[PDB]
Amino acid sequence: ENQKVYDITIIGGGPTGLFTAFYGGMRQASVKIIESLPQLGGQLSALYPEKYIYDVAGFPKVRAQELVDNLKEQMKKFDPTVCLEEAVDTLEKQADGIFKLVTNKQTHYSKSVIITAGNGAFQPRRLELEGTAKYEKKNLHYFVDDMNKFAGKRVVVFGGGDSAVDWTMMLEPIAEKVTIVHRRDKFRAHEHSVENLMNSRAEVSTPYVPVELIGDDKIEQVVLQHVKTEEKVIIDVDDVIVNYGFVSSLGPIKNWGLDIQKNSILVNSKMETNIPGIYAAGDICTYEGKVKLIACGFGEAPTAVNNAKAYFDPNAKLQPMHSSSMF
Amino acid sequence: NQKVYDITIIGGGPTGLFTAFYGGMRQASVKIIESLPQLGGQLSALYPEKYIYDVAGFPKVRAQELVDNLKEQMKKFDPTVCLEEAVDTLEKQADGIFKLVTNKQTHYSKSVIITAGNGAFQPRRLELEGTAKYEKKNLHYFVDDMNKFAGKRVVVFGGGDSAVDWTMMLEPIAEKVTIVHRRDKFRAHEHSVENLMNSRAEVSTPYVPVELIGDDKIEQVVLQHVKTEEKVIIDVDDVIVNYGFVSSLGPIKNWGLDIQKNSILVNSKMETNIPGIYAAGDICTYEGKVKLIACGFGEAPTAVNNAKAYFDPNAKLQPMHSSSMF
Ligand SMILES: Cc1cc2nc3c(=O)[nH]c(=O)nc-3n(C[C@H](O)[C@H](O)[C@H](O)COP(=O)(O)OP(=O)(O)OC[C@H]3O[C@@H](n4cnc5c(N)ncnc54)[C@H](O)[C@@H]3O)c2cc1C
Ligand SMILES: Cc1cc2nc3c(=O)[nH]c(=O)nc-3n(C[C@H](O)[C@H](O)[C@H](O)COP(=O)(O)OP(=O)(O)OC[C@H]3O[C@@H](n4cnc5c(N)ncnc54)[C@H](O)[C@@H]3O)c2cc1C
Ligand code: NA
Ligand code: NA
Repeated sequence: ENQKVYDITIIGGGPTGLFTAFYGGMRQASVKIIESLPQLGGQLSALYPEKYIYDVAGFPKVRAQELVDNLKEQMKKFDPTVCLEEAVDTLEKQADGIFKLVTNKQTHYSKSVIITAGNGAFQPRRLELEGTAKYEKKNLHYFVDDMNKFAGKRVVVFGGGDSAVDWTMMLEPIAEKVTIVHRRDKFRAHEHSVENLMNSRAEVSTPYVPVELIGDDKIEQVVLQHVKTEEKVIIDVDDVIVNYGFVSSLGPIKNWGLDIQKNSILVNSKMETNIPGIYAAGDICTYEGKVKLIACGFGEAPTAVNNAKAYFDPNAKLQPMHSSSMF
Repeated sequence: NQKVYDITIIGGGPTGLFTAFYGGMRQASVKIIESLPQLGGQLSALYPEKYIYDVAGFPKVRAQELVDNLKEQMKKFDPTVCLEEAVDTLEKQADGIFKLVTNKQTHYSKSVIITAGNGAFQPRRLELEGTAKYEKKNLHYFVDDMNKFAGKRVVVFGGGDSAVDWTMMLEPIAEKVTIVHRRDKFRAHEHSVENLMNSRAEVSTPYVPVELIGDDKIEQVVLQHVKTEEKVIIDVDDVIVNYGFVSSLGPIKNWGLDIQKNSILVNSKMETNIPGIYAAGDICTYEGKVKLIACGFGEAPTAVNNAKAYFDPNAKLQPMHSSSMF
């Protein structure tokens, strides 16, 4: 890329966007996936990677994350450009019909856009304390990418979920001290992971809620409050890590000039929105009879690709070659 | 039965199989009616050995193995499967129930989802003027149990992989088996042809059958060399044709449906022009429609859920997550 006009840009790397990316390869289009999170997989990877799915055609029983791995494998053949940690904010048609898409990182350009944004861009749930916002460019963390930057550091983890415990286990042998804070004594996690949390050098502050962060520019202390007694505890830290889960909402998608009803983008049977060049597929799209199912999003995706391919490549046919004759 | 089913499915291809599974997920009584004595549609009939690359979640899957997965997925709710039946008439009766007549029996249904592809599959027929009268006897297009040919004299017509395969299966079973093809080069796997030559199988090449002889059962077969036009005659107990499969819409065009270029026109609820009748898969069309197995997989639950809302108005269009049905 740089300055490069792609053919098909996909907003959303959930399962629908992954299969959209694959089928863009089947039609020889230059393909981009733009995804809000630093991982692909949408609801499947973020909100339930361990559940079994029973209604994808041809899988009597498949685990959610292994379906996403299958999908990433299937597309690996045409190597689409994946742009993680980017949330599309503005989307406009410029004077010559090309789309300009602006994220928090950069500008992208595209001949057609297939929005597969599901229930909207995923963000980690924000910490609800009025001071916090100023710390995000410093030592308040919602992701634990490069874990070794916490070697010999004092670190606190807010959250009582399965994901929160696991990040604690990962940090206890890395950090000088690690502490986990949750408002009830029962953690919402696996018995073996709680047992391993209990039996380690990680301090477990329950039933408390954080009530204050102290620091001029970097966080330096955290104030906790017992939920029953109202007594307080103070902790010195080098880094604070929030893990309250994920949230999603349409957000800026409602400012792109699209026809939207009950948080769904309206499409016709070509997966076309009201703006020539823009398509939608998967949980975010709707039409008469639409059913929010993964098998249905997998059918909408090649319809959108094949119709978009006919929109930007006037010398191409709507029907693709049999895949059994291409490899 | 006399039983009026909720969902009767015409066609046991990949689309119909998944349609049937999803009818179980919505707790409708479900029947599949299929022409062949096997499920799998185009996948099982026409290319059961090729690899498919563009079904979601399978980077590379063998066509017959995808069909086996689908049948596995379907056994969970045990739909009533009716093989070797081709639906010939389809009528809405006075009370709104659908009557379907096959070559075997009559069926009734509240709703019908046509997943018929390019039409009913039949074996490509032997093109000779007598023939048809022998089909109730010893002219064979299907072989359930190969051991019914033990110690019999058998001739096999065909030059394809399946013809060679049925011949190799008969070689230790039959007193004598002969295979007939109009060219010397068989259109079959080079290695399997080698086994044929090095076996007790007689290879009558390059010949064409030109006459079947017999009062009621076939008793002899007359062959003709393709270059010299000399003739050979062979005594037989059974004749087995293996020329492949053929398909056409046939009676589907006599059901009052809106049809365009061999496709049933549907809207986005998979509805045809007749309330109570739906279509999904290769046989249905609409603006932007693409003939792909994944698209048939997405059209299938659309048709089920919209049909569930049609025949059970006190039930919801959207079902909860699949993780709570197991
Ligand atoms: C607990 C649970 C169980 C479920 N079980 C089943 C089941 O058994 N069967 C079934 O069929 N369905 C099931 N579903 C629903 C299924 O997950 C959805 O049908 C499917 O995940 C939607 O896929 P998608 O790609 O359309 O959307 P998503 O999975 O939501 O992916 C959209 C992606 O786009 C990203 N994104 C959005 N906006 C932007 C933006 N502006 N810029 C960049 N990225 C953006 C999001 O962060 C996300 O990663 C379940 C859902 C849940 C929550
Ligand atoms: C060689 C070849 C390779 C292909 N490769 C691919 C590929 O890689 N990817 C892809 O997506 N698609 C591929 N396709 C297309 C794919 O096979 C079709 O999309 C798919 O088979 C459609 O499934 P279906 O169940 O809708 O129809 P079908 O598979 O045609 O099944 C319809 C069934 O209905 C039965 N039937 C019809 N009429 C009646 C009746 N009146 N009564 C009773 N039974 C009836 C038939 O006997 C048949 O079993 C290929 C097709 C061919 C021929
Ligand atoms: Na401990
Ligand atoms: Na079918």
